[PDB]
Amino acid sequence: MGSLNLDSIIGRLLEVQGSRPGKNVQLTENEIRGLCLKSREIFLSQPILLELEAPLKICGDIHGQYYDLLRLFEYGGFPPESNYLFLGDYVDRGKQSLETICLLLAYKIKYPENFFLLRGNHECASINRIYGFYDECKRRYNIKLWKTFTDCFNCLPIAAIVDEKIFCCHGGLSPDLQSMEQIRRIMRPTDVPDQGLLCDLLWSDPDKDVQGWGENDRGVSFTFGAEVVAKFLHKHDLDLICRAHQVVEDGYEFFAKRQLVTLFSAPNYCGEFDNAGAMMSVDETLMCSFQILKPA
Amino acid sequence: ARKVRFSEKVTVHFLA
Ligand SMILES: [Mn+2]
Ligand SMILES: [Mn+2]
Repeated sequence: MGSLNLDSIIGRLLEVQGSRPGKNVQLTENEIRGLCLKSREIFLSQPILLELEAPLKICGDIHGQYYDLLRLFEYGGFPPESNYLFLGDYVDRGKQSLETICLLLAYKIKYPENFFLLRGNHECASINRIYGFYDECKRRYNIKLWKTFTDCFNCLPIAAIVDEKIFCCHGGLSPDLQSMEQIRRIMRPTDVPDQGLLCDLLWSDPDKDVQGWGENDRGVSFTFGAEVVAKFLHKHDLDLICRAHQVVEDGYEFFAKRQLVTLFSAPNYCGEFDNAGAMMSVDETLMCSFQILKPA
Repeated sequence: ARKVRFSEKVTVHFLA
């Protein structure tokens, strides 16, 4: 005992759609614990390297901007009308990390074969301790719930391949990534290490000025140039890298002659940027199109 | 033999 009243939880999460943005949904602690526990089971039963098929919609960082998450579903179609892949960074920086991750977990549980969540670098206790999620849990619930989230985040998948052609991850490529089997061998639960394959997948960035690999300004992981992308795509017979992790003005931005695209789905990020958010739709023929969300 | 292609039809969503 007991079951999880998923439909009531989702109904309450969706209730505030159209209300003055910022209006909270305060689930019970056990409801949220239920969401973490049941989704954690689902994450572990599915591969850490997801293998997905189009059509699906792909979204980048949300960062607790819950009403922008709802807008994405509004324009993209609420599950299960459309399949979704999110590229991580659900929490921190925004005002409503809790509503955000809870709706995502809820949909993961309700539609486990049509709804998918990758791990971002903010789905990591050492990071979201600092940038808001801990403070939000502590304020609205307790630190024990925050540790329950950590335990759940530690089981998220870290990459996805869509129809053997699009490689998806939060950050980018790794100098340790030589085979896809190296990703599949990563055991869960796990924290995000300070270095290595898992770290790079959640932390690395493309860089125009770097030929091969370079030092990353974040002080973690690496930057990789257009050449690194071309070699990677050719080696694994892929057409595109789809990642997130960086705020871009129009919500999406191409790199290396459209061989890589960055998606960022949190419009006016932190209230400091004037960026749009974007969502990429991939149809059954792997035609990719962008919906852009201008900030409210 | 499917290949990734990009639509030039971009949809923008505003709030009036
Ligand atoms: Mn982010
Ligand atoms: Mn990130």
